[PDB]
Amino acid sequence: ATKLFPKFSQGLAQDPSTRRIWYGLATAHDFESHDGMTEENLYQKIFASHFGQLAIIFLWTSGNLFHVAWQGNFEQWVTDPIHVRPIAHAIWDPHFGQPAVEAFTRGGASGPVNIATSGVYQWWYTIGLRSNQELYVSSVFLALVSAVFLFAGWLHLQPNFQPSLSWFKDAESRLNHHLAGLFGVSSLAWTGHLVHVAIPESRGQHVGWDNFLSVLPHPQGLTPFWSGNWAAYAQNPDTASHAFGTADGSGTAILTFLGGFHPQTQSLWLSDMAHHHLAIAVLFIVAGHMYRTNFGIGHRLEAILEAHTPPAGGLGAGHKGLFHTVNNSLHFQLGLALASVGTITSLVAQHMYSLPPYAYLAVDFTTQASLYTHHQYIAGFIMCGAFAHGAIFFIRDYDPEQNKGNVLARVLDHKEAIISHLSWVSLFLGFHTLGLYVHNDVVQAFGTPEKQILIEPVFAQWIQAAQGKSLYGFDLLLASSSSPAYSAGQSLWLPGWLEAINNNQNSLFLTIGPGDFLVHHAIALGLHTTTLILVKGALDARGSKLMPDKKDFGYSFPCDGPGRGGTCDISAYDAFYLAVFWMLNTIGWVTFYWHWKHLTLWQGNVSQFDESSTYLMGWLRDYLWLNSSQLINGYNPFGMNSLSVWAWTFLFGHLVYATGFMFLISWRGYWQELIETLVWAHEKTPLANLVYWKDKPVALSIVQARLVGLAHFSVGYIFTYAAFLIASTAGRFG
Amino acid sequence: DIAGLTPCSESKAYNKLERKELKVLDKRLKQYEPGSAPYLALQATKERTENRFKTYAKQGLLCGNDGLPHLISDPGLALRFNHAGEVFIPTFGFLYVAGYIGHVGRQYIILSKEDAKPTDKEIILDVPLALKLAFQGWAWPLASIQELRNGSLLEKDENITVS
Amino acid sequence: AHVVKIYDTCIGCTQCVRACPLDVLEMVPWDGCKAAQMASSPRTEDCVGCKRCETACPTDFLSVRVYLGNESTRSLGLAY
Amino acid sequence: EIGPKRGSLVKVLRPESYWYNQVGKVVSVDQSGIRYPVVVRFENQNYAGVSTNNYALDEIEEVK
Amino acid sequence: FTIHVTVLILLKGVLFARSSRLIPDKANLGFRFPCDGPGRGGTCQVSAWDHVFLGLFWMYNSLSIVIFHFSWKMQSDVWGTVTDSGVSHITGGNFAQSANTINGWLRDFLWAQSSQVIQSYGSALSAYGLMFLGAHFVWAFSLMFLFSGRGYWQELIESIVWAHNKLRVAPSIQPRALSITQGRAVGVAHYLLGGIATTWSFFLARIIAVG
Amino acid sequence: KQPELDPDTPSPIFGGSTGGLLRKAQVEEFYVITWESPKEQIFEMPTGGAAIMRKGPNLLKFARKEQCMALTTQLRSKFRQTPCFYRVYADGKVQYLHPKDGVYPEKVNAGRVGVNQNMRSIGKNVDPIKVVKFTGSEPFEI
Ligand code: CLA
Ligand code: CLA
Ligand SMILES: CC1=C(/C=C/C(C)=C\C=C\C(C)=C\C=C\C=C(C)\C=C\C=C(C)\C=C\C2=C(C)CCCC2(C)C)C(C)(C)CCC1
Ligand SMILES: CC1=C(C/C=C(\C)CCC[C@H](C)CCC[C@H](C)CCCC(C)C)C(=O)c2ccccc2C1=O
Ligand SMILES: CC1=C(C/C=C(\C)CCC[C@H](C)CCC[C@H](C)CCCC(C)C)C(=O)c2ccccc2C1=O
Ligand code: SF4
Ligand SMILES: C[As](C)(=O)[O-]
Ligand SMILES: [Ca+2]
Repeated sequence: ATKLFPKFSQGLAQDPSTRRIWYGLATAHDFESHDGMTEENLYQKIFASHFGQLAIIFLWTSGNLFHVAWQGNFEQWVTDPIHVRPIAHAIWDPHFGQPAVEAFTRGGASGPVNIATSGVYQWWYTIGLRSNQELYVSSVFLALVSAVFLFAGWLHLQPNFQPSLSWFKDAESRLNHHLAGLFGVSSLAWTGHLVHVAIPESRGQHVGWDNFLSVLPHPQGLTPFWSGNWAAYAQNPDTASHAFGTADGSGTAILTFLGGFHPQTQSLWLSDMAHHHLAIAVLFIVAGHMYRTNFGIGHRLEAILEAHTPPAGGLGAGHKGLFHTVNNSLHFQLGLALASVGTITSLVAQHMYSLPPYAYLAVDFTTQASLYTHHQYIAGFIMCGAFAHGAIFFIRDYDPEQNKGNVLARVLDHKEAIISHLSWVSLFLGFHTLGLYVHNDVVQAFGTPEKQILIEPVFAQWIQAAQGKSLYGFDLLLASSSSPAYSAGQSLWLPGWLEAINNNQNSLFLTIGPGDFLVHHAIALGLHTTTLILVKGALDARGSKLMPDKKDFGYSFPCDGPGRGGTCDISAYDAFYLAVFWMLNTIGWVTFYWHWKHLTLWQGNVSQFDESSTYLMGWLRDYLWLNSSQLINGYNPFGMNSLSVWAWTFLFGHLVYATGFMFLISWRGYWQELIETLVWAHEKTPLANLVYWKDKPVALSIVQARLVGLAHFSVGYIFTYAAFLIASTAGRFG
Repeated sequence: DIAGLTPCSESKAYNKLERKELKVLDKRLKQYEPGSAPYLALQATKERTENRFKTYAKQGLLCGNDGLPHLISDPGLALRFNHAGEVFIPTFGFLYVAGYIGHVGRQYIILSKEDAKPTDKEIILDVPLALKLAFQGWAWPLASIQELRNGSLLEKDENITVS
Repeated sequence: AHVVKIYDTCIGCTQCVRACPLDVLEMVPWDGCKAAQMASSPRTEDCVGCKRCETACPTDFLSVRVYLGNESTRSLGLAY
Repeated sequence: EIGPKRGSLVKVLRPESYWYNQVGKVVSVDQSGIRYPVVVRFENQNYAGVSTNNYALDEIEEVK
Repeated sequence: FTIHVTVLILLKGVLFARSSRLIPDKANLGFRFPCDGPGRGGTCQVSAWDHVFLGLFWMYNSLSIVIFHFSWKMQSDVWGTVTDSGVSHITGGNFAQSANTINGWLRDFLWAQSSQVIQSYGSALSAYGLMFLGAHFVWAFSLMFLFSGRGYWQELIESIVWAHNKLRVAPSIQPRALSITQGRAVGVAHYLLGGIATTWSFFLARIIAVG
Repeated sequence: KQPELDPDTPSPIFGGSTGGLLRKAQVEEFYVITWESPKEQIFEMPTGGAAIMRKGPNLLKFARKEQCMALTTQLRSKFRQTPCFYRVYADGKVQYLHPKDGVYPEKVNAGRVGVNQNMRSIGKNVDPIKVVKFTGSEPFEI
C-alpha cells in the first residue's frame, strides 16, 4: 500500500520492517513470483541476465590477465619455470609493518606480493604465450567483450529489438546450433589455435600474429588435405627429449595420437590435444545436425518421445506428452543443465589430476589441489542446485493432466520405495564404515595392528590391471598378450599409456591399498545420504502424508505450525538446507582423502597412507594435527612470515563457522523479545530520541535465519579448508 | 600373488612387527617377579599374542607391503585359492542369523495383531511366545521361500500413501 | 494479509474460535446435526498467522488453513 | 438405510486423509441427511490424536 | 563476559515466563513448550525451557574457558620440577605471550598439549583417546539434532513405514519422531556429553604424562 | 446496542510497568476494553503485575489486540463478566470490534453472512496450472 523500495513488491512495500529489505536483496533474482511477470516478458529479462553474467565472467578473466601481465612475473616464469614461483598481485595496505614488506617479497622485483594459485601461468604458456603484451591484449579484449554483452543485454529491452515468444520454443534449431556451433566449430577453432601457435611456441619459435601468414604448420602444407593421405600429419611428433621453450629436438607433426606424456613438461603431448579437439569437433558437428527445421527435414522431437513406448506396458505411455512438458518448463531444463554441469565438473576435476593437459603444470604442487577442491565444491553446489530446481519443478510447474501415464508420474507414485531404499543403503554404508573405523581404532588402542580388518579392493585393482597396470598381476586385458585388446593398437596411443600407467610416481591409477576401500565407502555413504536428502525433498514436494496440500504454500516456507505433534523444517527448502550440510560433509571427506593421498605420495612414503589410512586416529593425528605447524607458527612473538595472513584467514574461517552455528542453534522467537527490549531501551534514552530508524527492527525470518546460518557454515567451511590447503602446502614445499 | 600381495609368512615386516611387539611387552614384563600376579598376566598375554601370530598363518591370508593381513572379499578370488573364509562364509552366517532374527520378530509382531490392544504387547512382551518363536526359526530359509511362493507376505496394496 | 479459508469439511465444534487468540473468525448459519455451525473469516486485518486455530480443528483433513502472505504491524505482533 | 450397516467395518478413500486404504468400523451413518454422513472410528491415533472422522458416502468402499 | 551472558539468558528466561511483550497468554502454555506459532514473523525458543536450553550451552562455554585457563596457568607458571638452580616448569613460560592472542590458545596450549591424547594408543591411556574420538563423534551427532527439525524426519519415517507395511512387519504402536522439546533435549544432551567428554579425555590424558 | 468508547473513565489502582505504550500507541493506534467487574476484586495484568478493581463498569487499554482478548478469556474463566473492545486510528475514528454480534463469536448470533470460504472437500484444489496470475494467495473463488 505504501510505495518504497523495491519496485517489484507491493505487498512487501507496506511491510513496516527491515524484513522487506532482506527479502528485496534476496528475491531480486526470483523473476517468477514478482507482480505481473508473464512469460514472454521474462525470457528477454533472463537473456539480458545471461549477457550480464557473461560480462561479469569476462571482466573477471580480464582483471586476472591484467594483474598477471602488470603485477605478475610471467616473464620470470617462462624461461626457467622450475626456479621460480607465480605471483598474483601487489599490496598498497598501509597497515603492514616493515617486517611485513620484507615477508611478502618472494619475487624481489617489487614490493609485497601474493603467490598465484589460479594455475593460469601453466594454461597460458601451454597454449603459447611468452610476453606480457600478449596478456594485456587479451585482458583488453575480454573487457571489450564484457562491455559488448552488457550492451547486448540492454539492446533486446527496447522495441524494434525485443524478440518474440515462438523464438524460444524452437528447441530443435537452438540445440542444433549449440551442438554444432557452440561445441563443434569452437573446438575446430581451438584445434587451429593448437596447430598454428601452441606447437610453434613449443618449438621455441616466436611465432605469433605478425608471421603466421606464410608459416607452414606442416611440410607439404594443406596438400594432403586436398590430395588425401591424412596420415602425413602424424609422422614426426615431438621428440622424447623435446624442449618446450626452445626447439631442442622438435618435430613438425600437428595431429598426433601417440597418447602419452611430454617428459620435460610432464603433461599430454601438445600435439595429441590438436587431434583430440579435431575429433571432438567433427563428432559434435555430426551430432548438431539432428533435428527438424524450417527446411531441414531431420526428425522432430514430438514424434520421437511419443514413439519410445515399450509395448509390454512396462512404462505405460512411455514418453508421450513429455515434449510439451519439458519445453513448457524452464526449471526442468535448469535442473538437467545443473546436473550435467556438476557431473562434468566432477569429471573435469577427475581428469585434471590424472591427465595433465598443460605443459609445466604437474611439476607445480599447489595449484593442483586448489583447483581440484575448487571444482569439487563447485560441482557439489551445482548438483544441490540441480536437485533444488528439480523440487521447484514439482512445486511450481507441473500438470498431471498432461502427465497421466508417463514415467514421471510413475516415479512420483513409488516415491516411498525410492526413499526407503536410499535410507537403507545409507544405513548400511554408515553402520559398516563407522564399525570398521571404530574396530580399527580399538584394535590400535590395544597395540595389535594385526587384528584389524583390511578389505582388499580386488575390483578397482582388477580394473587397473585391465587398464595396463602390472603391479597386481591379474594377467588381463592390456596386461597379457593373448587378447585382441592388447594386440590391436600397438603403434597407437598404447605405448605412452602403458608407460605412464606403471609409473609409481605420477598420479595415474595409483597403487590402491585397503585404506582406499574404507574411504571410498565413506564417500559412497556421503553421496547416498546427500542424494537421499535431495530426492526426499524433491519427491515429497507436491504433497506428503503429514502435509498433503504442500503445493499451496510454495517452496520456501518456515513450517506449517506447531500443530500435529510438531512440524519443523518440513518444506523442501529445509531438505535442501540439510542436503547442503551433507554436500559440505561429502566434499570435505573427498578432499581430505585426495589431499592426504597425494601428501603421503609426495613425501615418498605412500606406505604411511597404506598403514595409517585404516582407522580414524590416523586421520586425526597423521593428517590434521601433523600437517599444520606452519598454520600455528605463521605469526608469533619471535616474528611472523609470509604464512601469517593465511593463519589469520584460517582463524577467520573458524569465526565464520561459529557464527553459522550462532544462527543455526538459536532460533527466531528468542530474539524477537530481545529486540523489543532493545527498542524499549532505545526509545527511552534521554536526548537520544532524535531522527528515528527508517524501518522497524525485527528478528530475521526463520527461513532467513537458517539461510544465513547455512551461508556462514558453507563460507567458513570453505575459507578454513582453503586456507589450510594453501598454507600447509605453499609454506613447506614437501 | 593376487593383487601383488604375498602370503603372510614371507613378510619381513610382519615378523619385524611381531618382534617389536614382543620387545615392547618384555621391556615392562621385566619389572615384576615371576611369582606375582601382574607377571602371570603379562605371561598369558604374550602367550596369546604369539598364538595370534602363529595361528593366522595357516591356509593362507595375504599380507601386503605393510605386513598386515588384508581380507579378500571377492568370491572367485576366495575360490581358485584358499580364502573362502576371509569373508565368504561369514556373509552366509550373518545372513542366517539376521534372517532368523527378522523371521522371529515378524511372526511375533504378526501373531500379536489379532488380540485386543496389541500396543500393550509391544511394551509388555509375551515372554513365552517370544521364547517359543525363538526356538522355531532355525529353519527360516525353508519357511521364507515357501511362504513367499505362498503369498502370505505380500500386502495387496491396502496401505496409506500420499503421492 | 493472511488468506484464511474454510472448507466444507467441518462439524461446528466451536473450538477453533474459543482457541483463536485474536478473535478473527465467526460462526454463523450452518445446517449440521447437533450444533450446526460453520466457521468463516470476515476480517483479516488483525490476523497474525499464529496457526493456533489449526491446532484445535479436529477435522481430517483440517477445515482451516492459513495461507501465509505479507507482514504488517498487526501481522508482526509489534507493540512499537 | 442410507449408509453401510452399523458395526460393519469399511475402508477410506479420502485422498488427503491420514487414514487411507485401511479399514475402520462405522460409528453411525448420519441418517438425518448431510454431505458427510458416515462417521468412521479408528483405534490407532493420528498426528493430532483424534480417533474418529466423518466422510462422504462416495468415498468409502467395501471390506478387504 | 561469559558469566554475564549466561545470567542474561537464564534471567530473561525466568522473567519472561508469566508474561511478555509479544504473547500475554504465556502462563497457560506451561513451562515445557517449544514455541507458539510461526505468526508475527516466527516464534521459536520462547519458553523458559528453551532459555535453560541456551543457558546450558553458555554455561558450557564459560566453564570450559575457565577450566582451560586453570589448566594452562597451572602448567605454565606453577607446576614443574625444581633443579639445583631454580625450578624448570613443564612449559617454558608460554602463558605470557600466547594468551594475549586467540592463536596462542592454539599455538602452545591446544595444539601442543594434545600429543598424548592422540599418541596414547601404545600404553594404558588408549582408552582416553577412544573416549576422545567418541566424544567428538557424539558432539557432532548432537549437532545433527540441533540443526534439524521434524517435518523431514517425520516424512522419512513415513516412507520407512511404507517400506515396512509391504511385508506386514510394522509395529502396532505408531512410530512418531521425537517431540520438538525432546529433539532439543537430545541435542543439548549429546552436545554437552561430547564436549565434556572430549575435554575430560584431554585434561586426563595430558596430566598423567606430565606428573 | 453495541456501546461506543467513552473517555474520562476511571482506572484500576496500579503502580506501573514497562510493557507497551510506545511510539506506536501515539501515531498508529491503541485498543480499549471495558467490562463490569462487580465485587471489587484482585486481578492480574497481561503486561504487568496484580491490581485491584472497584465494582461497577471499568475500562482498560493496552497496545496489542491479544493483550485484551487474553483478559476477555480470563473473565470467561472465573466469573461471568462480559467486556468489549474498541479500535482507534490516527484520525481519531473509533471502530467497535468485539463482540460485534454481542454473543461472543464462538456462538452464532441470529443471522449473518460470512465470507472467505468455499464448499469444497479438503484438498482437491487446483494444480499450479492456470494459476500463473497467482494473485498473492488465491481465494480460488472471487
Ligand atoms: C527380446 C525382446 C525385447 C526386449 C528384451 C526389449 C527390452 C526393452 N525395450 Mg523393447 N521392443 C521390442 C522388443 C524387446 N524389447 C520390439 C519387438 C519392439 C517393437 C519393434 C520394441 C519396441 C520398444 C520401444 C519403442 C521401446 C522399447 C524399450 C525397451 C527397454 C525398456 C523396457 C522396460 O520396460 O524397461 C524397464 C522398466 C523399469 C521400471 C526398470 C526399472 C529399473 C530400475 C528401477 C533401476 C534401479 C536403479 C538402481 C539405483 C540401479 C542399481 C542397479 C542394480 C539392479 C544392480 C528394454 C530394455 C523402451 C526404451 O528404449 O527405453 C525407454 C522404448 O522406448 N522397446
Ligand atoms: C557426527 C554427527 C552425525 C552423525 C553420527 C550422523 C548420523 C546419521 N545421519 Mg546425520 N546430520 C548431521 C550429523 C550427523 N549425522 C548434521 C549436523 C546434519 C545437519 C544438521 C545432519 C543431517 C542429516 C539428514 C538430513 C539425514 C541424516 C541421516 C543420518 C543417518 C544415516 C544412517 C546411515 O547412513 O547409517 C548409519 C549411521 C550411523 C551414525 C549409525 C551409527 C550409530 C551407532 C550404531 C551408535 C550405536 C551406539 C551403541 C550401539 C549404544 C549407544 C546407545 C546408548 C547405550 C547410549 C545416520 C544415523 C539421514 C538418515 O536419517 O538416514 C535415513 C538423513 O537423511 N543426517
Ligand atoms: C531433482 C529432479 C531433477 C534432477 C535430476 C538429476 C540431478 C539427475 C541426474 C543424474 C546424473 C548425475 C547421472 C549420471 C549418470 C551416469 C551415467 C548415465 C552413466 C553411465 C554409463 C556408461 C554407458 C559408461 C560406459 C563407459 C564407457 C563409455 C567406456 C569406459 C567405461 C565406462 C563405464 C565409463 C529433474 C529436474 C531432472 C526432474 C525433477 C527432479
Ligand atoms: C543474533 C540473532 C538475531 C539478531 C541479529 C541481528 C538483529 C543482527 C542483524 C542485523 C544487523 C544490523 C547486522 C549488521 C550487518 C551485518 C553484520 C551484515 C549486513 C550486510 C548486508 C547489507 C549484506 C536474529 O534475528 C536471529 C534470528 C533467527 C535465528 C537466530 C538469530 C540470532 O542469533
Ligand atoms: C533423527 C532425528 C530425530 C529422530 C530421532 C529418533 C528416531 C530417536 C530414536 C532412536 C531410539 C534410540 C530408538 C531405539 C529404540 C529401539 C527400537 C529399541 C531399543 C533397543 C533395546 C535393545 C533397548 C528427531 O526426532 C529430531 C527432532 C528434532 C531435531 C532433530 C531430530 C533428528 O535429527
Ligand atoms: S475448529 Fe475446524 S471443525 Fe471446529 S468449527 Fe472451526 S473449522 Fe469447523
Ligand atoms: C586379434 As588376434 C592378435 O588374437 O588374432
Ligand atoms: Ca601410475
